[PDB]
Amino acid sequence: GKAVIAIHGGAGAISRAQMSLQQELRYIEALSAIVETGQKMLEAGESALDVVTEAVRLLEECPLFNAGIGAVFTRDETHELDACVMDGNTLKAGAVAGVSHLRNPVLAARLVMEQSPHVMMIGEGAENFAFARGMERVSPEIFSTSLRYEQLLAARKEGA
Amino acid sequence: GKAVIAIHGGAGAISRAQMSLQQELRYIEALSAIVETGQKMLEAGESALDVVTEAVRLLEECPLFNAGIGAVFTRDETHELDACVMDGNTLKAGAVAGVSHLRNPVLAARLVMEQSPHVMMIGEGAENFAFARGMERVSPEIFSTSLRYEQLLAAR
Amino acid sequence: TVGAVALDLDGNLAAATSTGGMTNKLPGRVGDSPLVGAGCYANNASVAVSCTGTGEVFIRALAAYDIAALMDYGGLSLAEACERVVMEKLPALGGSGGLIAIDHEGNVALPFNTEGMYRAWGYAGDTPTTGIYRE
Amino acid sequence: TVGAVALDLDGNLAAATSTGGMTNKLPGRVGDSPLVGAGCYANNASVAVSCTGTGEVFIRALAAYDIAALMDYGGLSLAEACERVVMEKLPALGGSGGLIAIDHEGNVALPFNTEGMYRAWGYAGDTPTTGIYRE
Ligand SMILES: N[C@@H](CC(=O)O)C(=O)O
Ligand SMILES: N[C@@H](CC(=O)O)C(=O)O
Ligand SMILES: N[C@@H](CC(=O)O)C(=O)O
Ligand SMILES: N[C@@H](CC(=O)O)C(=O)O
Ligand SMILES: N[C@@H](CC(=O)O)C(=O)O
Ligand SMILES: [Ca+2]
Ligand SMILES: [Ca+2]
Ligand SMILES: [Ca+2]
Ligand SMILES: [Ca+2]
Ligand SMILES: [Ca+2]
Ligand SMILES: [Cl-]
Ligand code: NA
Ligand code: NA
Repeated sequence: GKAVIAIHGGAGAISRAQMSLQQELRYIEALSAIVETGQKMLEAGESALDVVTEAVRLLEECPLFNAGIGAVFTRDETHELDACVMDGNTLKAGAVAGVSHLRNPVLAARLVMEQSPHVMMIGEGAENFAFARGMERVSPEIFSTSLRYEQLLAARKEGA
Repeated sequence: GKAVIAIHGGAGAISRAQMSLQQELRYIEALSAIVETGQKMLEAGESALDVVTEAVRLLEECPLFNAGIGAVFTRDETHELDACVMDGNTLKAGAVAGVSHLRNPVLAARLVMEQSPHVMMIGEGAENFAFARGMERVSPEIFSTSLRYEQLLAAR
Repeated sequence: TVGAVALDLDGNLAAATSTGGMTNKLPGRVGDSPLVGAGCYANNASVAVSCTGTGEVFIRALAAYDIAALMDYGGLSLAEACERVVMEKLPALGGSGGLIAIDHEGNVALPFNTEGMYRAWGYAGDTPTTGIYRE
Repeated sequence: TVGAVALDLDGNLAAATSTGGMTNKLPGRVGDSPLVGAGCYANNASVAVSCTGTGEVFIRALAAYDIAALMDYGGLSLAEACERVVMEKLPALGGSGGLIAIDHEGNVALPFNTEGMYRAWGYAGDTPTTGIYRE
């Protein structure tokens, strides 16, 4: 089949009546720039694995989406991130969960896949593995956004 | 009813030339006692969920098996334990991974299934959740055996 | 949660998923996103899938792998498997959300049962399509 | 690794798995044992399964759910599905180990492709059977 990419930035109660066009266009513009990057990589002959990794890296970087920068908050007002990558050719996969000091969890997942005998790593173990293979140690505060803090608070309020 | 139980204590850790008859008998004795316990529970009308929980808890407690007491060692000479339990009637499941301060990971996994809105919890968050539900905190020292330590050295 | 699936010029499939999880989760909570077969899956012989939504239900239903298995063993098209999982099974189990999927033939599907799902797709060398809401 | 599967007098299936992992593992490593569909699965419509062996391969193959889906979707018996997964699919990926499994009709299977697997089984009201090596 023809080379193709799809991406998502999350499903949920995205309310048309509460949204403005200006708000929607920020999301549309981000999605279109990332999917076009992927399409161009595909056309240039990049691997599906590199294409999904880069798309997800860009979505992590974008504060609009709940991954990387822009992550939601736990009950304790902290961030704990998860990611997975799977290669359909070899059926190799890599994954991290519960990581707070890695900027791009999808890149750490790629490291688990390519540079370990393992499929999943968690927590400080995952962080330490990634650190030794080039990922810098960030503060979890870098992920924090007003948008997601407000959502935590609004969710707390419904709980009360 | 046509009730039945099966248990296992691991595949691939076994070799006939490296084992003794006395070691083999001990494994047979443990398996037989634990499966018997499970059968008797089933006969008495206990749920499949309670039976697999209790059987795995007993396998955890027995130092012959790599779960709970008798766990293998990581590269750093530590223990990090994982467990899962699942109910076929509801598809409810609970799991923990990377826990070092909970005596019976399968009991913690059952707590996750039954007393949280989650399916899987890891590490210190899983431990804190368990401690808050009344589960006891233990030293990871309690899991350590010479059998598994000597195996760590052999893998080096 | 975010994700991507692709089929490359060499005929290989891949999937990736990343997330911060669910708002107000207990510390230590792990959802479907990092679990192979639940939030992410790819196999050249079937499909690449990335999911988003109520993660606990996607774990219990093994949603991403279930797409593959419905195709591999159930004889379903990508469109049929996606409808069965997202529009029928997941809701019946009390889960909501969606996923993206591409099969080995280059078919694409972006099913969701929620009000919205931020999403985009495009064939190499063609103009992309983006969306937020249903239709 | 240890595990149990059961069918009770009410007709319900359950499974559980627990482990210390693999000797000399990197701290932070998670194998199949705690992952739904990989090392542990139960569904009244099909099967209860608990796995043991090279965990990474059981994750990549979603071994426990694959048994279930082969039976529920493919129509295979428990014995046929166990043979395919344990004796064909897992070895083709570099995987070794076994599993235990009970289906909704009370059939039990204890397949393994290794030199041994510590195991036991028994029907309520009957004498149990144990094993270590092939038989
Ligand atoms: N490679 C990038 C990002 C990272 O390490 O996380 C940097 O070093 O700035
Ligand atoms: N499925 C994600 C959350 C989401 O997609 O909104 C999780 O459970 O962690
Ligand atoms: N998957 C089977 C059956 C079907 O698709 O209906 C085949 O393609 O032959
Ligand atoms: N597997 C796809 C295409 C095919 O069978 O030829 C379907 O069942 O519709
Ligand atoms: N499957 C277990 C190891 C074992 O069963 O021996 C794991 O990978 O953690
Ligand atoms: Ca290529
Ligand atoms: Ca930097
Ligand atoms: Ca080529
Ligand atoms: Ca068909
Ligand atoms: Ca078909
Ligand atoms: Cl003797
Ligand atoms: Na982001
Ligand atoms: Na034990």
